[PDB]
Amino acid sequence: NANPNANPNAN
Amino acid sequence: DIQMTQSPSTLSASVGDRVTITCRASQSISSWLAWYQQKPGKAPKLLIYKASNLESGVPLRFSGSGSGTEFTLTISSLQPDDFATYYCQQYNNYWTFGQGTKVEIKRTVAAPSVFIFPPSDEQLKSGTASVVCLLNNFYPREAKVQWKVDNALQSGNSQESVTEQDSKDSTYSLSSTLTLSKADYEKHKVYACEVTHQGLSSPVTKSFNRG
Amino acid sequence: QVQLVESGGGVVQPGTSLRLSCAASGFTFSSYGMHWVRQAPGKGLEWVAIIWYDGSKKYYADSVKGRFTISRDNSRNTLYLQMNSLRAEDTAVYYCAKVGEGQVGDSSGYYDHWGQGTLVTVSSASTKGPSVFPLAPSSKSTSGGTAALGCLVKDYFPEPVTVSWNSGALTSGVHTFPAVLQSSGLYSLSSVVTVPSSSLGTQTYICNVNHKPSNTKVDKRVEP
Repeated sequence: NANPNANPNAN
Repeated sequence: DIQMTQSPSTLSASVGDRVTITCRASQSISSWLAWYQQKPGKAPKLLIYKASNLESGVPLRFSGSGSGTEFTLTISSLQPDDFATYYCQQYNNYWTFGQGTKVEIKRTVAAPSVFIFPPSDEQLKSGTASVVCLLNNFYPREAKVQWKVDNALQSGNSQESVTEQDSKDSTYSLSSTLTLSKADYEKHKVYACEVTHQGLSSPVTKSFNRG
Repeated sequence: QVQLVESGGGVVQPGTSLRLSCAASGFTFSSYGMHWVRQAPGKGLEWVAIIWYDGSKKYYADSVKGRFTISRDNSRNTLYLQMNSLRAEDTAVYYCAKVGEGQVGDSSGYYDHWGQGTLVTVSSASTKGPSVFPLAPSSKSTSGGTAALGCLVKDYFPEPVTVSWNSGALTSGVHTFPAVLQSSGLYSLSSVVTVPSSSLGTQTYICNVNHKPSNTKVDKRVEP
């Protein structure tokens, strides 16, 4: 299940 | 959701004061708390993120402290640019804002001047009657206006609006409009707006008889 | 420096749909997640939606779920919000917001930059200019004291109106109040000025009311 507050930026 | 509650919702302060705003989360949010400043009609601007990290360029008088569920924003010495509304925001699980804390200018208590205006002949010839009650240049903002028609307290048929703090004397002003149909206006004689306020020894009543 | 410019707002009827845009510049747009946040008139900030840098994940506030869709075109540095089945309570200033960098490892979603916002007004009202009525000074008055007079600017749509007194020459003591939205869908405000009770015989008082959407220009003399 996905964390909505995971990092949404490019790596 | 994770509910964010700020305390107080309004704070009156003077330039040079140390000012602290509290923000509590209903669930633990670790360090993931940010603070923003907003002025009327402008976008918010970031002050602090990760509870205590000052955003680059933000003045050093701003700081933040806390973890878990209790957090503070402190302005070490308040400046004129700092009168504004401040929001906290958690970004631990989804994204939610506190309700805002307005930092207003402190001044001495001021009684309103009260005025009542009957509806105009030009308006009446149209089918509606608007009765206006003005409370001019008072402080603090909390005031009670009650409309009595032939000494019958009114409810549900008035709206009010209040100005921001005056840039010269830091007071508020308040408008209250009572709206009745032309027919209903003509069923009654005595129209009164009654004002209670901390600057008034006793309630002030301003009234007319339409004639 | 980061720039975020929203557009697309305006007056729309309930039940219609509308797309908002946010043009980004001064940073590498395609490397950042973005959010929309909104603010109803006189209210607090409300998170609306988030989109990943590559569009691969989106989340929405429960209040807009199933009605709003966030999207982006990285080749044009533009963020979008598609709003379907609009309701009165969607009326608000809509802000686009860049995700702040954070320190390494941090949970995400504070906003280091915000657009100026675009106002969406969901309403069935038609453009209508105000009626302007006198708030005439009291005949009981106060001998050599202060009297209040004003203008009631009633039943107009949409916002804003402007009010001046005696063509801008009269400013001290003026209060123009925020409009209130009535049950009818129309707005109304009052503008008042306090003046020397003695000058009521001498000086003439006129409020200048302008409402650009209806091309209304009114000058109303207010006398006892």
